[PDB]
Amino acid sequence: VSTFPLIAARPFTIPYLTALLPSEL
Amino acid sequence: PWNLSNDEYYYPK
Amino acid sequence: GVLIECDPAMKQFLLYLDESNALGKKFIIQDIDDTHVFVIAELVNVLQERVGEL
Amino acid sequence: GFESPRPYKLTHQVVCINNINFQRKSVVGFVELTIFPTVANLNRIKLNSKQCRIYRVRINDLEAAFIYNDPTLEVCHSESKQRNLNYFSNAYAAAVSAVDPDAGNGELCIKVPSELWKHVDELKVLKIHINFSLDQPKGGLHFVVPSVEGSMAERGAHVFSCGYQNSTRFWFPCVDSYSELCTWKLEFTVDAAMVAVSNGDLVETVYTHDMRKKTFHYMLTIPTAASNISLAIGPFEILVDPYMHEVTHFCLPQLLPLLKHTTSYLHEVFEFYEEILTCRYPYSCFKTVFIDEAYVEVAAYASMSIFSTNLLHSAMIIDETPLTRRCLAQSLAQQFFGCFISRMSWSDEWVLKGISGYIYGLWMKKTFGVNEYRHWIKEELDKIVAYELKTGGVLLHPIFNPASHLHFSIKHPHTLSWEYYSMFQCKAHLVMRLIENRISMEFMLQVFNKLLSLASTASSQKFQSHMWSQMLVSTSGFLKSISNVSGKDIQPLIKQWVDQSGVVKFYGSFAFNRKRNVLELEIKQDYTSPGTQKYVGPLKVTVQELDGSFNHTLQIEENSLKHDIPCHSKSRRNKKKKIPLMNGEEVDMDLSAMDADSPLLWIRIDPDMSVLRKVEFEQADFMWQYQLRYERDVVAQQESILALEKFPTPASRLALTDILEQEQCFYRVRMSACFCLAKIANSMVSTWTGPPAMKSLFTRMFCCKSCPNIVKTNNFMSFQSYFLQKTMPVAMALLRDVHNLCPKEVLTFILDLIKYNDNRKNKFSDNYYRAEMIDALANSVTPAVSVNNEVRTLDNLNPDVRLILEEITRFLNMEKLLPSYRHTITVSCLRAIRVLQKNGHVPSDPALFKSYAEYGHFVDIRIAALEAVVDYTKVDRSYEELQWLLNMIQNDPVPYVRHKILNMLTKNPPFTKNMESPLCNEALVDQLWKLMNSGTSHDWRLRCGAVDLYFTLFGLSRPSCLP
Repeated sequence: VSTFPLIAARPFTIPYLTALLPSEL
Repeated sequence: PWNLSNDEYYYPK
Repeated sequence: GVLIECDPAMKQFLLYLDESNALGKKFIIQDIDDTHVFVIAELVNVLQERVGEL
Repeated sequence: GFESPRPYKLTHQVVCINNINFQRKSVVGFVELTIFPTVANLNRIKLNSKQCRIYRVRINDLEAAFIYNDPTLEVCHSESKQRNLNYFSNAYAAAVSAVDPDAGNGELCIKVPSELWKHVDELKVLKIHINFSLDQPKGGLHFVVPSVEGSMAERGAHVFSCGYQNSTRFWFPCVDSYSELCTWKLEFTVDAAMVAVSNGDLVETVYTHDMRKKTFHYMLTIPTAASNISLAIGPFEILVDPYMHEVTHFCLPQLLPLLKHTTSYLHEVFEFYEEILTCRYPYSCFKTVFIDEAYVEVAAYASMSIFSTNLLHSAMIIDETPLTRRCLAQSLAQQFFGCFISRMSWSDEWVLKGISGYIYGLWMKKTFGVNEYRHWIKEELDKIVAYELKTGGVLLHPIFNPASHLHFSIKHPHTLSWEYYSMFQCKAHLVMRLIENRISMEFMLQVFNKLLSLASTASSQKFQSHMWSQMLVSTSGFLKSISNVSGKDIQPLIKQWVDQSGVVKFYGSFAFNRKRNVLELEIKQDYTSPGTQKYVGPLKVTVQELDGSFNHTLQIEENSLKHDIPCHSKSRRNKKKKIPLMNGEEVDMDLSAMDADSPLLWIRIDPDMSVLRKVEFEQADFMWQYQLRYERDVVAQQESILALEKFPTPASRLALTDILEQEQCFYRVRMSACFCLAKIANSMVSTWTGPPAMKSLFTRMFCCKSCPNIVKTNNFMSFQSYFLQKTMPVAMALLRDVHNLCPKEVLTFILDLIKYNDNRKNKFSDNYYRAEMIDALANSVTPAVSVNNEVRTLDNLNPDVRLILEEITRFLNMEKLLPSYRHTITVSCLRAIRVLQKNGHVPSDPALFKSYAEYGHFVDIRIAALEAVVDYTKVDRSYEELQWLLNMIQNDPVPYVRHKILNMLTKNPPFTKNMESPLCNEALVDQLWKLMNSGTSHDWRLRCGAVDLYFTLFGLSRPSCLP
């Protein structure tokens, strides 16, 4: 946990919305 | 997203 | 072939006979560089007659 | 001439769907068919139905008796002890042929009542009213219901018809053949906040008396088959095309700007396909639906196409624009020549697949250039020669086994392996390019226009198939139309490349006769390999001599070996004159590397790819370097790059470096020259003089003039130096020192490319360039020097790999907060963690990839994680991971993921038939036989994938590891 901590993978209910959509526009 | 084939140098006419 | 060691300025002397003689297909078969040429075996004694004018 | 295998002719079909329940995943409906018997004493009528519970059937409003049996549910009996695959392939072919509507058969057998026999003998109409219900479908209709609360439109729940070929039997009873054309009437009663998209044109949309549901009425007056009828019900955002106004685009909610940008090119695809052919688009509307958890990436039905939402990109996304563009283009090509003109048998499928692929290649030629066309044609030809030399061959147009060299039957599309289906379409469009080579392109487009014009005169009649079978093409009709427009018949070319199933292999070597000034070629064929055949036709060869480029035609009969062609002068070495090229131009060549006695600079056997061939020519290395530099053909530059890997001389390094520095070279040649230069640099270690390869060239092309180690800020507006910039460190990381370890000068260079990356200034995204940077970091990993199997812990980590691991940890964690376009950096970081685990750096633990392979993740992350788990269970011989993968094949919600797991477990198998493994039980043989027999009975693509997996693991005979 001290060296190289990874944020755990959480599942989305709708994954295309967080994948395909642009965030800076 | 475009042509990107340099066609005027390979096939000039 | 037949290895023939000659002079760079004399190599073209045998090339002119290649484009002039109509006996075979081609006289010189492989031109290595400027002091080494190859040849079908038959014209060394004939070339000795041309020494009087060379 | 088309004669039906069915004893009845179907005229009209009404499909009404009520009560689409999304919570219970259930539809109710009826189907009313209007058949005319062609033979008297019809008695039984045999229709196709899978997964539908048939409630009642009434023929002419009289109650009739039906019997249902599906032999393809359990192909072989449970209590048969057979375990060989040839038995299952014959039983599966017989079971699919017993439900085949292309024979007279079918799964639902309805008995005509007795009082209608006087109505059926003198051939009068019969109206069959079946009403059915899908209780919880495992195939056909796919219900994507998310687990957010709210109304079904507020959470984004939708249905779509999935499957390939004849898979419309999976959601309503029909005659599910491509030859039974009828007109259609489609009603769908959906929720008031949802829209139902289907085939035809929407005549009206009426409300229900409570105004909580509405009924969409579609009508299809162009007679299509049942297999071309589709459905998409959901809360779609509607967008009318602002250029063409009969084209509506439907997307999932919150994805309207991506839909606007993505589907803005499609009018140019319409204009192309309507000006090379001279028919307009045959249907009255066009509808593009973008959905989630799609079966295939692009499906094309009558007047409708169903794409996945993963094709939707924004304006700042490059490296995805051409792929989505060509998916739209091939969907439209299949709209013209798979849905309007249909198939007469299962043979003559090569005609439709070839015309679709060929006109899509013509679109690619006009859109992306002739050079991209040649590169695509060469990659398809290499694909097919690799597949046909690997296993047997692809047989277009078989005659009914005709192909017994391969473990499945080619009589039906649903018994084909998926790789065979892909190579079938690929070979069909290459054979159509060959027919264009023999009979010119304008005559070819006239053939296609004649087929379309016969179909469109046929499409407006009302006669029930007196004339509706002119919309069905066959092989004999296609060859007859070719012979009508051209006067030449192609029967030798058809006999060689269609009916015969093989590719040819050419081994060439030359010798220059200086005496007679001739070029003696020596071309011999390998015709005794399993995939090969013997070529006896003519063969073009192009020789570039000092006087120019000359073409010669060689007649390669069976007993032929030496072909003497004449050579020209060498008077362009006497004077310095420019040497004229294949095109009209001429260039200055450095003739110091050329032989003094030979005028010829390079030779190319079959330059135009006019046969399905694999050439192995033996030139000299300077001829390959001249062909790389001065050729005006991209396939010859690619094959010279491919042949320069065997000659690691510094002149070849100079040739590839001059190709890399050269703009006005095609960019995919320079991207290949990067990897070729990396391989050559690895082979001439302890001879290499200066810096590592391509580093000085990278700092010359893409870095600042004042700072060599600081990269320029990202401006990706050129699209050719963007691709070259993102491919050059990936090849540069394959450099190795004398100690077989990647140098710390290239790894430091890649890490400085990662640190100094600034993307706040270009109008394009950085996700693919950063993902390629992670791929370059993964390429540098050499296997670690474990001592006495020391446990890989954090303290005994490599000092090189700690920097790489810190960078991929930073990238993956930053992706968890600021995600990329399609989680490209997640896929690249999972791939790099698997690279570090494959060597002895990170502990070999599949728990991270098992957490990324859960259901709620994006599908690219899922398939990357499942690829890592398949690689782990191959290397670590894990039993429980193989049981995890087989369980995920059996019950996963997305069927594309199940097909991909079977595909990856076939490509990277846990064991082959030759290996002794601990995972060769009778338990695994029984599990995979149960997965072929039952279990995969609902998809037709999982069952062929299970057959492929059983063939890869246990072979065609009896599993050996068994009592």
